[PDB]
Amino acid sequence: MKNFRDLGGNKTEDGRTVKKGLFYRSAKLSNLSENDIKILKELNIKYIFDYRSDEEARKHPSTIISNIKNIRIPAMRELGSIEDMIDGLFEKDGAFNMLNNSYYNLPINNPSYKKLVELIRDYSNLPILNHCTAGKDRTGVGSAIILMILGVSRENIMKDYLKSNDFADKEIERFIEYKPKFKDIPKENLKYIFGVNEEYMKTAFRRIDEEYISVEAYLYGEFNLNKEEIRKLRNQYLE
Repeated sequence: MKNFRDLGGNKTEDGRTVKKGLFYRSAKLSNLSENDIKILKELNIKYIFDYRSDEEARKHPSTIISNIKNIRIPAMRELGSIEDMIDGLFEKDGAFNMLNNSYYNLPINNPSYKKLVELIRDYSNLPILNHCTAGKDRTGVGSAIILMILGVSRENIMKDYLKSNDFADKEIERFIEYKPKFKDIPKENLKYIFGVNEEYMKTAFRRIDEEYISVEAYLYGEFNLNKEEIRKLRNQYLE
């Protein structure tokens, strides 16, 4: 179980803290050990929410856990090598620009995030775990939206988002073992592929700010979360 964390402990702008044990995020949950399963059961997780595409899920199906229900809704539309991403990385159509463009599309009219928000609107559905492949991009924006609902600042959303780079560092070392010819590529260049960067999340924020005058307007327009409903959720989920 990789890139795994509880969103609890994050501070909100009104001074409270997110309760522990309600909202988790991770990378994919294929080939879980019996002990990984014990962990998730001990956390009393009720739903695992999966952002991956049909083909991603077919190639890496999630391990079955008794008493935990899996919900998968692709957060991106579905119609090369990591090596292909590396050499064109910063070109006009390269991987940095393409990943940036994906973040531009993620926050608006997203059927996956709409279902995620519907789930977390009712305390009886919690705890939940949300994940994608690496737990950094689709999971990054989905977890950011949960934190927006809870009232966490953009600065602290960014801090949680960038925590994915610890896993990225491990994944970079694993990749260089697979392809030693890239052993001298700057590691922070490989981090644009295997990890995350402030510009990606800033692009998601930029899309929100172009469409809506405030985060509150965004949550109301996209998820029908009016102010009193946000107040109620914060009173339930913050301490």
